[PDB]
Amino acid sequence: PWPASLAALALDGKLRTDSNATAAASTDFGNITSALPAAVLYPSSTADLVALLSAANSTPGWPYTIAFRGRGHSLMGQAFAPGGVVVNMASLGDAAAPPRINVSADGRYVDAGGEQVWIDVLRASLARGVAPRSWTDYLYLTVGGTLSNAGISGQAFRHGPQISNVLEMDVITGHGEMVTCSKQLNADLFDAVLGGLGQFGVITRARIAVEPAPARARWVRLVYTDFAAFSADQERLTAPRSFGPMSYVEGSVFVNQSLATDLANTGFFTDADVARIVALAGERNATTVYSIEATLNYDNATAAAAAVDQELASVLGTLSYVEGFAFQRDVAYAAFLDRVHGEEVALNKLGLWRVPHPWLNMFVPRSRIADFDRGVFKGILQGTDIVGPLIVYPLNKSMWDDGMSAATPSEDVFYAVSLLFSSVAPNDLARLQEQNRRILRFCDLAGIQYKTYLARHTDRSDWVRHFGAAKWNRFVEMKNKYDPKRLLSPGQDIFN
Ligand SMILES: *[C]C1=C([C])[C]=C2N=[C@@]3(C(=[C])[C]/[C]=N/C4=C5[N][C]=NC5=N[C]=N4)C(=O)[N]C(=O)N=C3N([C][C]([O])[C]([O])[C]([O])[C]OP([O])(=O)OP([O])(=O)O[C][C]3O[C](N4[C]=NC5=C4N=[C]N=C5[N])[C]([O])[C]3[O])C2=[C]1
Ligand SMILES: *[C@@H]1O[C@H](CO)[C@@H](O[C@@H]2O[C@H](CO)[C@@H](O)[C@H](O)[C@H]2NC(C)=O)[C@H](O)[C@H]1NC(C)=O
Ligand SMILES: *[C@@H]1O[C@H](CO)[C@@H](O[C@H]2O[C@H](CO)[C@@H](O)[C@H](O)[C@H]2NC(C)=O)[C@H](O)[C@H]1NC(C)=O
Ligand SMILES: *[C@H]1O[C@H](CO)[C@@H](O[C@@H]2O[C@H](CO)[C@@H](O)[C@H](O)[C@H]2NC(C)=O)[C@H](O)[C@H]1NC(C)=O
Ligand SMILES: *[C@@H]1O[C@H](CO)[C@@H](O)[C@H](O)[C@H]1NC(C)=O
Ligand SMILES: *[C@H]1O[C@H](CO)[C@@H](O)[C@H](O)[C@H]1NC(C)=O
Repeated sequence: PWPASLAALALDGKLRTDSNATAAASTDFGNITSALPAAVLYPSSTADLVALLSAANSTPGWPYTIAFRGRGHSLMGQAFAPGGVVVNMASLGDAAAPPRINVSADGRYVDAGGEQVWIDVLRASLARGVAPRSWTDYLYLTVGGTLSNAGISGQAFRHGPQISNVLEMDVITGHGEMVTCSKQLNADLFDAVLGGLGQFGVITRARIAVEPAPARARWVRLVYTDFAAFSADQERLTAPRSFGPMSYVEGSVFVNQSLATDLANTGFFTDADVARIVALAGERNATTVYSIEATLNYDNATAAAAAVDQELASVLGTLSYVEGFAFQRDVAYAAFLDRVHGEEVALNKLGLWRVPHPWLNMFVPRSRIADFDRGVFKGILQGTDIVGPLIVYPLNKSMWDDGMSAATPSEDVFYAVSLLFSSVAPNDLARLQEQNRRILRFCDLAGIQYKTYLARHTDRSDWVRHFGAAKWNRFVEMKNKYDPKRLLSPGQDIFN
């Protein structure tokens, strides 16, 4: 038997079983794994989500796992529901009204539906002169999706990840109950869901912190051939003072074998800049080149320009990049934030965007980053042609709430390391997959206490080590409380 509300969804054509629907929700950005669901839900309101979850919660023996598809940027099927039901979250925002993004009257925050993509949260905020403080490198991701992970970019060192910039949320648990939570209300759910990997319920609304919107961003890249100087400078720029003046700080690694090509593909350096950097590497006999990427946000004041120059000159004076290797660009704030969109459009036309992405994302404690550099950037990765950015930058643990579900190293400073490999060449995917296991194996043998991010483990003992035994027990407790049937986001392979 079907509950009245569940059957109603079928009549209205919200529950689709046709191969067209199920196929679209069977693949993700990773383009490595795939799994067909039994059906796809195209909800028009949060009421439809309650109906589905209430049904599953009340129906004994309910055999349908449920996942919430934001924009499917998952890499290894985290948004699939094998033989289950996939919720097409975007459907919540098709109705021209009411709005799914509402900037508060006082301009202190912005309410956004869990299905909304950050690029739109940004446009709706800028219209009101404000903007979120913490981002992801790419804006075409959903609010609920990044919040289910962490959401990190070059601003996290001073504002923490996106999960540290949420005032409250509306969540529908695995029991089908609508609950509003925050640090002062149903905190248990609030903490569990943030970085919760969609295991406790679906986020329908998230209240995101905002700050006055800067007009422009002075964007710079500094070049190094010495990793010690590179990492020391990133740490200096992101160290607590209160923080330095930089609004964003990330870094990049360029292996020698594909140096000229990777520098050109940054979309930042001119061919003249590239030639100078390639010559520098040859002079130093470097097998790797490093670049710090940073910005300084500022407004359209009359003195702003001159002030930014002074501020930058001052900051750069405290650094140790190679003399004369500082490169600047000045752009509108929104242009900087949406910089990766340009990369997608480009690569997609060449058929180089929708290809396998055996990405490796991890947090490495500061005390072992130099060892990681030697073993990976100067070791394992040498002798290969790399297409895709190799991003590395420090984060401050003080901005992360360990009470939340996100797991991080124990050190005060740890690095986000994102090796965004693209299997652009033919079946070059097997090589890349084996290479990532080799990197992980190298870290295990060297005793590096890293934490994987954006990855799902197919073995229980691995998830326990990921969270940590005590934190794991907590995760399980919260699981037996909000989704005892183990139906939500089975693609994480945690309880499924
Ligand atoms: C695809 C992608 C891209 C493209 C990007 C990104 N980004 C990031 C990273 C990793 C990095 C990268 N970078 C880059 C760069 N730079 C320069 N250049 C370049 N290129 C490229 N790239 C950032 O930045 N950061 C971070 O943190 N991250 C990221 N990412 C990742 C993301 O975030 C993820 O994927 C998430 O997931 C989100 O997404 P979405 O789509 O939204 O979602 P999905 O997949 O669909 O799903 C997931 C999960 O969750 C859950 N859910 C959803 N929704 C919801 C939920 N729950 C609850 N509630 C709600 N609402 C599901 O179920 C699953 O499980 C990237 C990517
Ligand atoms: C320039 O750098 C290269 C690579 O870092 C150096 O070549 C390595 O030299 C060591 C010691 O002789 C060998 O064990 C490696 O096998 C060499 N690299 C490879 C794999 O080709 C080179 O010595 C440096 N130039 C000098 C002499 O200063
Ligand atoms: C960096 O990579 C290049 C390959 O792009 C290496 O190749 C250079 O040296 C080779 C050995 O003598 C020559 O056969 C190549 O023609 C020459 N190519 C270049 C860069 O012009 C280079 O040796 C590598 N350097 C290091 C430090 O490993
Ligand atoms: C942001 O504010 C708008 C305006 O109040 C909200 O719109 C209401 O949405 C509910 C259901 O979500 C409807 O029942 C009301 O009729 C809507 N109000 C109007 C225009 O009559 C919206 O839900 C809020 N969303 C956010 C960003 O949290
Ligand atoms: C990978 O993407 C290609 C191109 O869109 C598609 O034909 C193929 O089915 C995808 N494979 C997986 C595992 O999703
Ligand atoms: C400041 O002026 C610039 C250039 O005219 C414009 O792009 C920007 O949006 C303005 N900022 C404000 C006050 O919205």
